[PDB]
Amino acid sequence: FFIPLYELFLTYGGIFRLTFGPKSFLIVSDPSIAKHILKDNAKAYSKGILAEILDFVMGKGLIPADGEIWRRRRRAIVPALHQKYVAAMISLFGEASDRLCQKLDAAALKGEEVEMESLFSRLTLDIIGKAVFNYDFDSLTNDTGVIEAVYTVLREAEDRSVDPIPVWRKVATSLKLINDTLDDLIATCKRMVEEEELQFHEEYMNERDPSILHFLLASGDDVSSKQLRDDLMTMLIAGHETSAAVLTWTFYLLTTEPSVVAKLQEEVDSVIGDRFPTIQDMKKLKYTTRVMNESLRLYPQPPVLIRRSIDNDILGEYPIKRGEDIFISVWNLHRSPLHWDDAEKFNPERWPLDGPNPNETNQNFSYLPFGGGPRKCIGDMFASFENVVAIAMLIRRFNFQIAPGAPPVKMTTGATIHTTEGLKLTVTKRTKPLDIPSVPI
Ligand code: HEM
Ligand SMILES: CC1=C(/C=C/C(C)=C/C=C/C(C)=C/C=O)C(C)(C)CCC1
Repeated sequence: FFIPLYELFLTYGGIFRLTFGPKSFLIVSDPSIAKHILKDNAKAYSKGILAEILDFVMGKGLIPADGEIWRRRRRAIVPALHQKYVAAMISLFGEASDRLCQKLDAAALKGEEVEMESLFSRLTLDIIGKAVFNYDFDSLTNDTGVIEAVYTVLREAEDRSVDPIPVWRKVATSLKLINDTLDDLIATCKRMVEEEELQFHEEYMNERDPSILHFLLASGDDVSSKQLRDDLMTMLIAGHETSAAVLTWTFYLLTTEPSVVAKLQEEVDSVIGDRFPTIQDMKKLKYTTRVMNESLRLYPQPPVLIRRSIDNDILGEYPIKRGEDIFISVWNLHRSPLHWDDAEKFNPERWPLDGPNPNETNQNFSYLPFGGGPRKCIGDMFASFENVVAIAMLIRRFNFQIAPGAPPVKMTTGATIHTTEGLKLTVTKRTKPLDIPSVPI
């Protein structure tokens, strides 16, 4: 959908009306206009179509919500992602990534090729399930009805994402299994909170169940079980398929630039060796961060942000009324030749390696990996570190190349940019099994 919008943005500019019959979208590719919609005048907008897409699974979760219900739930959930909790989650990122490395090691020894997209999906599902509501999917190793239920739901969400866009049964069961499973976790976590002796503060975290579900229950907001299930469900959907795509496209991009891989291997060998990364390593893995930054620029998740005007406004210098469906093309902002040198080149050092990490503010909204304004992603640090940990640990241990005769790598976008047929790679060990673990300082 958004691929033709790139050339149309080159011809017709930062804001234009895509009409298809009697319906139309406003297509925004101007960083100034994006900043006006996302941050300066955000009160004039709702999530619009986005809610119609995600409502069946996310209910009253943060992403599709607006108004006071959004404001109250945002204020309750954001404290759960404090620095100590993010620091603890980094251990989880290292454990789960290590379980993936073990699979790649097994395949490497047998000369087997690996389809990385499906594995990255299993890895990021295993991470998000433990981090949010203390569930161990173990989708890296096994398949369960719970796991199959999640993917059924994700397939339906992708269908609802493509449905309102012009081109030029088992769901209800999967929802019931996920919701009942959440109920059991909520129940189990309630007993644990009733029995503990911990005092609640701004950095509250039970070291045995550091999940977001546990923080919320120990805070005592006392909302409905549906509202809590939907908040957890929303974060489960948000934190999963986004990073799965980020890792997939990162490693694809690494196949296209062997000089970046040498630079990345050099950093990871020197900074972490065989270690599980820690919070202190997140600042030290500069080039790894830039590689993630540049991957999210080349392949944003999602490529498009969705709003609907609920009041009069001026976009660029065109007046609009309420009721306009707006699609901010993050893809166009990220690749705009106006605002990027060699915009199609994979170049992690396009931001100075020792300068500030890029965000929507210092890039003046030409770069929105996590959005902007009041609706900005609350998991931006969570996911930023999750992906740095995965990249570093994988690159330390293996060399990846496009597999011979692998299917082509094409984009199939619903809510995230998936590939058409996977990312088939040959994986080769960089360290020998009989080598003593290398711990650098
Ligand atoms: C690479 C990974 C991720 C990317 C690229 C990403 C991207 C985004 C973006 C662009 C938005 C803004 C959407 C909009 O303005 O309509 C958003 C919102 C949100 N994200 Fe993330 N996300 C990621 C991971 C996560 C994780 C790990 C969590 C865990 C809690 C999470 C939870 C949320 C929530 C709850 C919102 C809604 C916030 C609100 O509306 O107040 N996301 N995400
Ligand atoms: C907001 C949001 C999400 C959903 C995005 C959707 C639903 C995108 C649909 C885009 C379309 C219609 C693209 C057409 O080309 C995620 C990924 C669940 C989590 C992160 C933020």
